[PDB]
Amino acid sequence: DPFTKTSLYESTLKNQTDLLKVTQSTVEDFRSTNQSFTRALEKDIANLPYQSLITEENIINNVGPILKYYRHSINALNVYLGLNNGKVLLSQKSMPELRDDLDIKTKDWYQEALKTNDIFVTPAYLDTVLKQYVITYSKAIYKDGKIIGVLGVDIPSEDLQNLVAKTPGNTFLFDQKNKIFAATNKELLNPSIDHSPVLNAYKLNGDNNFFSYKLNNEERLGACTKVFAYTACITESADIINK
Ligand SMILES: N[C@@H](Cc1ccccc1)C(=O)O
Ligand SMILES: [Cl-]
Repeated sequence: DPFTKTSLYESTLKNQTDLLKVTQSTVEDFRSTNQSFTRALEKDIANLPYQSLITEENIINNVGPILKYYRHSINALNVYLGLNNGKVLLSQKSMPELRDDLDIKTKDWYQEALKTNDIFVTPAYLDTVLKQYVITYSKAIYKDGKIIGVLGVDIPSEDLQNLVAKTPGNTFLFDQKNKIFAATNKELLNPSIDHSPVLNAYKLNGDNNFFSYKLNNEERLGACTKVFAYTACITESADIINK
């Protein structure tokens, strides 16, 4: 009876929407926690006297311990401060050293931090120091309007993947390039899987709008929404309304 089918559709739409939102919140909370951490670190560095900032040896001895404590506190992969002379004070998982051989001005995390007064968040990429995929939070640190350097904080992208995977629902994230990034169902990360139907249904319907689509001649229901540069989606079988 159409009344009963409508009731099932509305119920499942509510559940799946709710679960999509949980995945959205997971991504949001991950980012905001790492931004707050980065901002705190910025503040602690900039609150040092200038004397503690204006020689490289003072950077090593005064900023180094701060990088290291902060790194430990959140279990970050790397925490670093890059200077306009090309040197970088690097605290890496494994005494922070001032490294001259790391080409920092070619890095997006460095370049882009100088172009905004906000924290800059990179897409995930392979860290060259420890060769893990990371999300980098970078921030140009200023004291009295004077640049000190660019702070960077590397968090393993696996951390976010793991958080998403734990969420209820058949939820998943695409990155910026509409490549699959995270999923509750590990099998969805099989890289040969096409996601055109979901993506095309999302493009036709827009954020948070529940849609029907087909997989192997069978009906499925889903919704997607933008979360930062990611696309979060949920999908389920349509059996709940049909059977
Ligand atoms: N994850 C950073 C690590 C790094 C810091 C400082 C200099 C060089 C590299 C990167 O790969 O760019
Ligand atoms: Cl993030």
